[PDB]
Amino acid sequence: YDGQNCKEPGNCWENKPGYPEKIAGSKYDPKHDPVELNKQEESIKAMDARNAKRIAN
Amino acid sequence: YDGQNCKEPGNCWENKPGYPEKIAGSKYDPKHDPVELNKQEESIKAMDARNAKRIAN
Amino acid sequence: DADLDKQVNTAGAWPIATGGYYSQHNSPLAQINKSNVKNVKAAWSFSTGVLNGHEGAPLVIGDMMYVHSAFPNNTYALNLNDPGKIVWQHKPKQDASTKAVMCCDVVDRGLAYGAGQIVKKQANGHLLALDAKTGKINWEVEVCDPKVGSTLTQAPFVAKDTVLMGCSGAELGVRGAVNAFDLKTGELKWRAFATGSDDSVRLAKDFNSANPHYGQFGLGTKTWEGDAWKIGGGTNWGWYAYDPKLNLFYYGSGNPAPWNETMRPGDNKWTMTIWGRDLDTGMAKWGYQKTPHDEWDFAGVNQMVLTDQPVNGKMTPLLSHIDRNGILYTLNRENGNLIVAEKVDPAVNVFKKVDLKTGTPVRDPEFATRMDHKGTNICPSAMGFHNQGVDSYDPESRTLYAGLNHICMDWEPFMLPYRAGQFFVGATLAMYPGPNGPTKKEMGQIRAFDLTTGKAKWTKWEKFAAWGGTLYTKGGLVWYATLDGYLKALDNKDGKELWNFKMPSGGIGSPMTYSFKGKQYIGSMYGVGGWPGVGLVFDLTDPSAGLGAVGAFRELQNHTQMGGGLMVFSL
Amino acid sequence: DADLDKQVNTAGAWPIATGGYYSQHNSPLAQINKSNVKNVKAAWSFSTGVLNGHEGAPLVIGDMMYVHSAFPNNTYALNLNDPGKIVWQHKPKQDASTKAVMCCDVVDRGLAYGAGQIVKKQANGHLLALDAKTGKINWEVEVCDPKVGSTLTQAPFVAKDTVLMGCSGAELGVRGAVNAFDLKTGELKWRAFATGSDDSVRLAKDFNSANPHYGQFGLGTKTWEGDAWKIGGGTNWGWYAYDPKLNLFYYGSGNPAPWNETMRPGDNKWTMTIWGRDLDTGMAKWGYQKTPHDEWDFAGVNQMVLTDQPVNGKMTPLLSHIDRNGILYTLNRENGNLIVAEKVDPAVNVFKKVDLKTGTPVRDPEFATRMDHKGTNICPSAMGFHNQGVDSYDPESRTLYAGLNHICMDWEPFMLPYRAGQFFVGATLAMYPGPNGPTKKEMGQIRAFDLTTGKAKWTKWEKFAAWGGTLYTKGGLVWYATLDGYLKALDNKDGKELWNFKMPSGGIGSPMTYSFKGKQYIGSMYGVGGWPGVGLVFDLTDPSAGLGAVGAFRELQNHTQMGGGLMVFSL
Ligand SMILES: O=C(O)c1cc(C(=O)O)c2c(n1)C(=O)C(=O)c1cc(C(=O)O)[nH]c1-2
Ligand SMILES: O=C(O)c1cc(C(=O)O)c2c(n1)C(=O)C(=O)c1cc(C(=O)O)[nH]c1-2
Ligand SMILES: [Ca+2]
Ligand SMILES: [Ca+2]
Repeated sequence: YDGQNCKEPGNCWENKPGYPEKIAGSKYDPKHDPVELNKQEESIKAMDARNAKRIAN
Repeated sequence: YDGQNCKEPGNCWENKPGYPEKIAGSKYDPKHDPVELNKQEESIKAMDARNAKRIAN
Repeated sequence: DADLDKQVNTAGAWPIATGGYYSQHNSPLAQINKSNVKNVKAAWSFSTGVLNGHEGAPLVIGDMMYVHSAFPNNTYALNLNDPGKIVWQHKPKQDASTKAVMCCDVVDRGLAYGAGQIVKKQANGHLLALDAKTGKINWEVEVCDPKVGSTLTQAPFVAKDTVLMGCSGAELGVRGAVNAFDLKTGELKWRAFATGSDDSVRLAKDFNSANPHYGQFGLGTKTWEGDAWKIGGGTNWGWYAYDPKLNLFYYGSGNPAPWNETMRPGDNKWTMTIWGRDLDTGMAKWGYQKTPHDEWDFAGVNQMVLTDQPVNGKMTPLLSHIDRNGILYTLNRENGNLIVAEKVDPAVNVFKKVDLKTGTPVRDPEFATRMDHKGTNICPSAMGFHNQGVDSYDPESRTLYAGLNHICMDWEPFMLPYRAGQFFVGATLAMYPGPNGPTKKEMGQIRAFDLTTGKAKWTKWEKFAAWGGTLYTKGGLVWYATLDGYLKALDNKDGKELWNFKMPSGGIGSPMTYSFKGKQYIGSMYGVGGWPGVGLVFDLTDPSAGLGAVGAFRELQNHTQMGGGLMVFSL
Repeated sequence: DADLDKQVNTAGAWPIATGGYYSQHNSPLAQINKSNVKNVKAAWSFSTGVLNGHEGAPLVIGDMMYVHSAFPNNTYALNLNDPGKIVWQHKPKQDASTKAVMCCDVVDRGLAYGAGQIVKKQANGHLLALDAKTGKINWEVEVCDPKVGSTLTQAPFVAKDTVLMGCSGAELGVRGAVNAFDLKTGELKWRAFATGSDDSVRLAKDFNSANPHYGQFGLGTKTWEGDAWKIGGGTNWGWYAYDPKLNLFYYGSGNPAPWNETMRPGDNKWTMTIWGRDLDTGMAKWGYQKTPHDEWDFAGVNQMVLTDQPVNGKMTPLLSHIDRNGILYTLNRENGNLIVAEKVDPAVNVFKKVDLKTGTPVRDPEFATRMDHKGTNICPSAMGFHNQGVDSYDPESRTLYAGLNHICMDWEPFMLPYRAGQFFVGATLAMYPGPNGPTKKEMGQIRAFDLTTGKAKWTKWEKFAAWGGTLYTKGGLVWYATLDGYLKALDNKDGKELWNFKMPSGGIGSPMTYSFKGKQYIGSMYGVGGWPGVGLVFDLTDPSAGLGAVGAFRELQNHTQMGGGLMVFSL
């Protein structure tokens, strides 16, 4: 993996020898919790609502 | 009470007009708990004991 | 806005943290020069009453000076006619738990000014506009949410009627974004994320039309596995630059999360990217990813310096930038064309070089990072060969005076889960001096560069990293503060030290200058902290603590203690 | 001891906080003088990394300088060859609860030196002797118990082979006592209380034989009702003086507790007393009670200044002292004969005067305090017309330059119980500027006195109280720091201000001086606090809070913020 072999323009990542092409199912599977992954989006939604409410008044 | 009337040398205190000569039993009685009054003495005794065992070593 | 422009065009004023829209951080004031600098002495001083790292520098508008502290982010206004009197002050009330989610000390890089207002933020995510004369609050809005690990540290940036602000928190998996607010009302105009769909990233129809090999559409999700981009980092907490003529603002997006590269296969776009965006729509005209699939925490948020110089015999509008990865970049700021990509020091070993044709770094496997492996002698370290410092440019000799770090590292990642509000790093580090110092112990350098060739002119070594940056003044002087507590002035021709003064504590901001009643003054914050001072600031002894910084800076506490204030100097 | 005497006789050294055994706080160094003081500039600076009030001043022994901070009481040793390097430091680990029993900010008035050791205390009551060269602890002992409200703030005093140390805490009913320890082992030699039996107070057989009317035996208990003397205060937290020839040391005992005068009828001896004790045995040779039955918290711990001047054409061994009660006292330090007792300012109204024959103040009932009554326009206020400041004396013109306070008050007591470890004040105050300031707003004065007549020569008014004191140098200069942040130098002849510099924060200590490599340096701590700054330091807004100080100093925060450090100046 020298960064010079690109599948398509702007996408040149390759797995290093000894590592999988996809980590899902592998021993490196992060197994992220969908609920935790969505907390930032929900936080921003609430926040934008509070801001809009302030500007209005 | 101008401080110039002394009962004996070095003791010139006088009660101010309208105030008791002795406060015990009056409405200005502090009613100090004798237990609390002795805590400093007890603290010093314990402290001096600890210092003594330090100089001992 | 027009008000800011007026101040910018007023001699002796300092209304912008980086010295101006082009962020050259220089000054035409030449009262103090090579011949008399030896006579410079302390004029007056001011304590903030706060400890921890004091980054950034004050602003000077008219007869007023505005000083800012570290968390809880206090603002003080002083009229230069009598520095002994505080005209007005704003002292925020913030929950102490805000500090628990700040990665690298509770720092604040400064205030901004526009439309007769002092634009100021708080670590807890609030952004405010205060009347410059009275301190009255005009508006206050929320920008970041500490509950999910998002905080504010960078200085806001004002251009036309827009305020640019970006949250920090990549070390906690915060998905980065540059937020734009109306200068007059505080209303959100738009938000441009660093990862995700092209819509959320806000890419123009002709995005990278001049360099399609940089990549164009769909990469914000395509270069990630699954929804990993949602907690993919890319926060921008550095500095901006702006070209009024092209109406384009520039900045760099940060590192991808977590630091454990094995947990996020893919180029991870668009983190580590130099952007060229339209100020009014936020649409990106061009974007160049400097470090595909980061493996070293080379957060690409460093200063963008705009200059106009002859390239190949023709005057060209350029953008220069020294990244954490140790590469000095110079691009055409109009289209994103890559012109220069040179190593700032030969010790850089993560890349054999950057290929100008492919536009990508030629990686050296010997210095990569990956699970179940401990990389050793990797240069630069995560602190980079350049961090948040603000450098200066001399338009006459066409030279950039860079404050660099000479630190390398050992690195090994580890698996860990993501929990909103908790750190999401996943790597254990050991940091130490680079191999090129005179006695192999030096970690700092002030190095002059030619931005069109990327070649160095001279070098001055420092015991500790040159964290704050440099200021250049027409008198032919290069000013900078050191972590051990000195403000120094160098001959811009050969880097010879001509003057210095021992401040109360180390400085981690860059010096500024201004004139009052025909007299030139140099100002510098003091109060050590930031990443280099975490060990000293939080009483850490574990060498690997402080994300590996503690071990590297173990001696700092034998040279300085905490502080917080400003010192001003003059003839 | 012999080592201290050697340092005392070394030109350019500063081994004693008050400037010498006589505590005249002056210096023969004259490199800086009236003709060139305008050219003085900042040499270097040092931050302690701690906030709150920074009292006292550093010590200079040979090429070494020793700096101390406020709580947690850190000690830093610097080799003057390179102020940028901390040679060794001692950072105590103390329980944060210690701060809750400290009445007037978490201050520390300084270090002492003897037998090649740095004698240093900690707020929590421990006293230590550290090797001056390495910082190694030679011994450590307990002196005060915070659990009963006793803490340490004053500077230790070394004379011969003895270390003098007194606990603070009269506002919490602590019974005062001066403790004497062995300089080499830290072993307790003796202890002389301020109240109680003659044995506990330690009175010599010929106690006050020259002035029997001052009172003699049995007064430690007779001037109290019941066991009230067990919690009657008398703490000595001020400064000492010592006469080698007579082998007598001098100091003043503090105020009786509680502040509520109605709760403790009697002269309350021996609180508020000027003592003359034998160093080896601690037995008092004489003792003069300045304020019998205190009703205003005029803690009598202020500086004792020993001088030898002609009294009626006859050279006489004198002792001068300016008490909180606003009276300037000058006595014969051999026998205790009262020679002078004049008001430092005509605004003093608590006493019509001090009768030189009866030796007692002629009290004015109109300005007394008592239960069920609000006393108003009482001068001086509890902060006194003079507090912990250390003044200076010029041997040539025979003049004392005092830093005074011009503050008065309203006062009303209230009943309260005594509980070990809890405050035992019992009074509500309101403080404000005295009546004689030029614009009636000034609260500070620098006033020159003749100690044999008690008359003033000149006066310089200051916006805020002159809390730290003054330093006199043979070049004909009076140096002092102000609460608003300035270090100033005055022509000692007429008080004309010749030079000043705006430090980062207000100073509450007295300046010191020393020479290194043939150059004279002036040093001053900075960092506002102490009683005057409690409002600022603890963010108090209630004018009655801070025992009345908050309201009086409400404007201080508009001139300065907290800080903590040292600034050094020279030509
Ligand atoms: O990823 C981020 O959001 C983030 C934020 C910050 C910050 O805002 O202080 C730093 C960093 N990363 C870290 O990469 C870094 O090198 C750093 C140094 C400093 C500093 O002020 O000294 N902050 C930060
Ligand atoms: O009665 C005592 O023990 C006691 C202690 C202290 C101290 O040690 O700080 C002060 C006082 N009283 C108080 O009377 C006073 O005026 C005062 C001012 C200060 C200061 O450092 O500014 N401390 C003290
Ligand atoms: Ca980062
Ligand atoms: Ca007191």
